[PDB]
Amino acid sequence: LTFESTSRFAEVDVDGPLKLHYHEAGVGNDQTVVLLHGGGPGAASWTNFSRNIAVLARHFHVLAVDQPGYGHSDKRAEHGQFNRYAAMALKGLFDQLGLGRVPLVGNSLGGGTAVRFALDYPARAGRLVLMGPGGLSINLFAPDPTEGVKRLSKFSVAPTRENLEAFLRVMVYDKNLITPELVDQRFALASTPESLTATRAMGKSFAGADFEAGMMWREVYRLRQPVLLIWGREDRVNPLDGALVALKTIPRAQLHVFGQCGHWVQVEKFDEFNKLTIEFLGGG
Amino acid sequence: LTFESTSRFAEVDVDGPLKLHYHEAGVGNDQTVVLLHGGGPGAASWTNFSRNIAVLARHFHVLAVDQPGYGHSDKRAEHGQFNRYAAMALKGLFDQLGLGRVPLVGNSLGGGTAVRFALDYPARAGRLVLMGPGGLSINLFAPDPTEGVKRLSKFSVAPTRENLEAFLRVMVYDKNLITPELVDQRFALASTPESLTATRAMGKSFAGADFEAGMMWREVYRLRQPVLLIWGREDRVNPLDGALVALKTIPRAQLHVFGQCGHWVQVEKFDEFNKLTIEFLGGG
Amino acid sequence: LTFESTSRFAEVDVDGPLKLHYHEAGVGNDQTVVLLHGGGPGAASWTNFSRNIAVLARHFHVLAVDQPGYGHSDKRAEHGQFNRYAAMALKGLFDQLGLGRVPLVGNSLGGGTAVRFALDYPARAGRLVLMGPGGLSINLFAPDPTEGVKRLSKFSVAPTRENLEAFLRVMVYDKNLITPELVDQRFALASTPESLTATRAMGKSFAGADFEAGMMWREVYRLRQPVLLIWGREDRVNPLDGALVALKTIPRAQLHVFGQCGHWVQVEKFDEFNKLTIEFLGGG
Amino acid sequence: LTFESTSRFAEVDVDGPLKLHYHEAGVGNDQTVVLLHGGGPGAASWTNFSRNIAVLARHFHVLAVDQPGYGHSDKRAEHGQFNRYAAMALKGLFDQLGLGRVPLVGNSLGGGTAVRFALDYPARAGRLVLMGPGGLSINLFAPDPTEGVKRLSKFSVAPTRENLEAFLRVMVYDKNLITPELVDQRFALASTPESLTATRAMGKSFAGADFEAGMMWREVYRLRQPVLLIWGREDRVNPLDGALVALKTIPRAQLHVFGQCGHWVQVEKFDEFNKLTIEFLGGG
Ligand SMILES: O=C(O)c1cc(Cl)c(O)c(Cl)c1
Ligand SMILES: O=C(O)c1cc(Cl)c(O)c(Cl)c1
Repeated sequence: LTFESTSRFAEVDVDGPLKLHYHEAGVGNDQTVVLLHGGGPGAASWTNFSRNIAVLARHFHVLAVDQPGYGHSDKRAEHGQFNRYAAMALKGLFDQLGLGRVPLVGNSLGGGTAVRFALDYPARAGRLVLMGPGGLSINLFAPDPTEGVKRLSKFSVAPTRENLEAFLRVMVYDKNLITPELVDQRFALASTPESLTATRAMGKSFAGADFEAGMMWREVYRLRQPVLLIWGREDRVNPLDGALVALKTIPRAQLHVFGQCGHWVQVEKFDEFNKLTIEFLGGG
Repeated sequence: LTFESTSRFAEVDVDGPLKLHYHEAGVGNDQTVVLLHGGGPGAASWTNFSRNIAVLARHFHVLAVDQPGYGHSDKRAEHGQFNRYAAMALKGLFDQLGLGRVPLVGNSLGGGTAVRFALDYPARAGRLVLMGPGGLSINLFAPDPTEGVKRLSKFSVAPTRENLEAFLRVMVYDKNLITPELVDQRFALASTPESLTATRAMGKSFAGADFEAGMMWREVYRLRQPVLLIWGREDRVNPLDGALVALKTIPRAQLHVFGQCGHWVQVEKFDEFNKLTIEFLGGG
Repeated sequence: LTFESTSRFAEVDVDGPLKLHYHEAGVGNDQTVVLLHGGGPGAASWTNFSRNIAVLARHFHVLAVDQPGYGHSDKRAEHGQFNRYAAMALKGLFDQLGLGRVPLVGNSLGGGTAVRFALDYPARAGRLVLMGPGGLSINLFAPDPTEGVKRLSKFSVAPTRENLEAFLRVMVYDKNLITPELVDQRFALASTPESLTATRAMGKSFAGADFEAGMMWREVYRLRQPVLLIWGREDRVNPLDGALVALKTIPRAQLHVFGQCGHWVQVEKFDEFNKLTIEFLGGG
Repeated sequence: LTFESTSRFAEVDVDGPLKLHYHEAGVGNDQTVVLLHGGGPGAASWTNFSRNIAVLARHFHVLAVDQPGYGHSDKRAEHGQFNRYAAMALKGLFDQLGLGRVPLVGNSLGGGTAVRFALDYPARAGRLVLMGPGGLSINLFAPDPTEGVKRLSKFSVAPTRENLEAFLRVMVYDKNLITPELVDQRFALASTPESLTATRAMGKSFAGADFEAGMMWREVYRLRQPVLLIWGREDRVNPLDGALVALKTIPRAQLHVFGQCGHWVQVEKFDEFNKLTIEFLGGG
């Protein structure tokens, strides 16, 4: 189970050909599960879910998809509301792979994509597990933009190694996780011109007329599946107060909060996160 | 595994002899776990934990203790702050049974007793699992007394079957759980003179000078063990806003919230509650 | 300044003729303010604002409007989502009176009407003062229905005097405000066949396909005017946790909370409310 | 009404001689109010309350006290828990001036001092007005340290002008209030060796064994006076979630929140704050 052995590609149609990179594992397994990664600079499926994919693949057929704008998937210079854009791409990949209704696991940005998908194609998504998700979160107490978003914007404006490190440090409770190796690797991926293309495309997408499609906290009362919200108590990007509207309005919701954990739950609490996910998705 | 096969007694010293009733199960098992029940009228260990004891006893040596004032344990007519009183009784039973440091599972009132115990004898308590606990909860938004406490007080004033049923109905999300059999059984236990003695003793205990010992939300920042807080989103006795101070100030806390669940999590979500407990307490 | 002297009527069109009763005062004053009353059974403009109209009329041209179903306005037996229904009637009265952009003061159900009006006719509403408003509030921690709502429901099913008194008693912090005279006066008004028709009409209106129009917490981010939210800390109908979404998403919001005050802010803290309102609305 | 005309000094005893600087105004007025300033580096009574003292002195006898470590009061290099230290100095000045029970207005760090004083000398403090107070606030959703606190820390380690400007910029919603003149004036005061000694003194004071005295959210349930909490919705130092415990547990509490306002309420909303304060304190 490595990057190379699990690597796959597919071409879907979202206003034209779009190349999606993804990782496939646990192919002999019955239940199919899609993982959607968070949206930092240099973020991709493999680095996001490295402490989780092997474990989940003993029970599930795992599909960890690099979202458009990330990893080795297409980095267009223009797109609409990002979660709708990515959800369309996922709709394409589902139909291609012949998937019917499949549970979604998404953190941060990918959580928003999972949610945006589940609202746009209700019959296609089963249970959702969502770690500090964007979109359905609305910070009732934290002034926006939060510290983490501020630091991300600062990197988008001035893409230096120092700025990138500052941003990664508010991602976690244990700052020792932020090693020189991790910063160098994230920075290399993030400072390529295509990635910079993807960052401008994201920035321009915010001025879009379809901004309302990103405010998914207005819509999640319609979700009929069970939804497991997972949060780090010390999350500085999407703080804990952001969970309240979803927890209240999603009929079959559950919330799990870990203390001494930041934005990257699937890394800082990989083990507890793996079991909660396996158990919630039915054990396989 | 029945009431009768698991039944035991012990005599401890809390200002004199005090008889504690309790249930013992899974005796061949290594890890010892104490269950502390909630504090409704007619409440006891067996009816509280009936959907949980068998399952927990496959992994643990389970001790479900009837608290003084409840079940077949002593119903004194006078006592101090209840959680301290009960925690002293538990200290006595621990020493008698030769228990060292043991994890505590308590709902509602018993959660308060578990917490009061863990603060008073730090070396004696391990991990805590606490379902909608009193004591460490402080309702930041719900005006006090809450609906459930009001209905309990109304029964204490006028102990009729109708009042008892009204109280039991705000205990659960699914009201079908409130059957005529359950009301008749709770009412029979609750309307005996000894139980009525216990209710006055509880009421008089509130006027005590040691009331501060019940405000455990002022003290829980001192807990060093991991604590799992479990809550029903629709809890009408100890509402969800009551969890926030504990979740924030207890260093190694975790919170799990179930939607479509009321005050009796261990009953309405027995299965999910059993697994979370087993997993959190180390699998046995 | 009496009921009869301030009484006025107007006939507007909302799917047919509709008679609106309302009170006019301070006609010599420069600035017009519309008061929209709270929605208990037997409630009307004059009763709701009695400790308020005289004081407000020294600074403002006051129009205190009986909402359809209340006081002497038409009590239809069937209608759609109530706040949109009531806002349509209000829109009609505005055109009739040649009003431009006018500030609205709404208590409870009236608050929802005031807000619904401001969303549906953006150019017609200025500053809002809203006391424990329905509609834009969403109770993030309190389970629905709340205790106050339940009592109202009990009354709709069994409209006895005991039930009305019990409902009014969860309306206020200081229960002495609930005098037998007040109960008797409300019960006289509330038990008329016309009033009970209007009460069932409201209840059936909840099963409507236009329910989304009642969930205004999804829309108030679009409000551009300053909004003053006033809330009593011990409000058992629309609890304080209901204020968070509006406070966060309305750009020019402000919140005032009174301790030792319930749902009836304008009565229990009439003085502080009057001063807060006058100043917020520009001194007049 | 100038700095020099209102300047006064007094010498009190807190483990030795201590010189307190303070400003006195409205001496002809009936009612005495003590203002306690906020605690940035280079902060003092006159600067904190400038848009406020003149207006307040028309109604009240105003005493705006430089807290030890600030302005022209003694800047010791070592002290215990700061609010208790500052309250002891205040207690001394009260006895010196023959004050009875006096209302306190405290901003931020001053708010904590005002509160700590009211708990330690119950008979000496009346009504409190508290703007984004430290101490009784506990941030239930925001991870500590907050963004504002972090910036202050950055300055203590590296007291450059860039760092001071960055700190003042998270103090306010409208950043235009941070003029180069203001930064220059604060930096002049804040970079003196005496000011930096006082700043380190504060930091070392946190490692103290008397830390519990700083956790006033455990104690304010004992406050019997009316307390007005004033908060800015975009406060990034003591965020709005910090108000909940005090608002709930102080029996005669009230809360006012301003949208489009940061940590410096008395500056950014000077007018609304002045009127709110004057009225709350009895018109004088
Ligand atoms: O405004 C009120 O008093 C009110 C209105 C409605 Cl629709 C309601 O259900 C309740 Cl409990 C109160
Ligand atoms: O009052 C303030 O401005 C203040 C006081 C302290 Cl002790 C502090 O750490 C910060 Cl960030 C601000």
